[PDB]
Amino acid sequence: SNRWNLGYGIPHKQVKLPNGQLCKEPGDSCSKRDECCKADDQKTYSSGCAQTWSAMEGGFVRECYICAVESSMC
Repeated sequence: SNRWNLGYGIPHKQVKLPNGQLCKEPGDSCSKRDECCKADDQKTYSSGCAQTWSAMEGGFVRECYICAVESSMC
């Protein structure tokens, strides 16, 4: 589960949410899918925060991820 998997390397643009809190980072636990922001090229890369078996955390937790929609290889 390298950082690349969460598209962390990819350059993203941070922004303030209407909820009052800031967007969620890739790899870190989130509160809701809506918390997950979009990448610079959301049109090509799909962003989202869903539960994922974490060996370190020891429990299903929603972690942000960013990958290419057309580029399945990603």
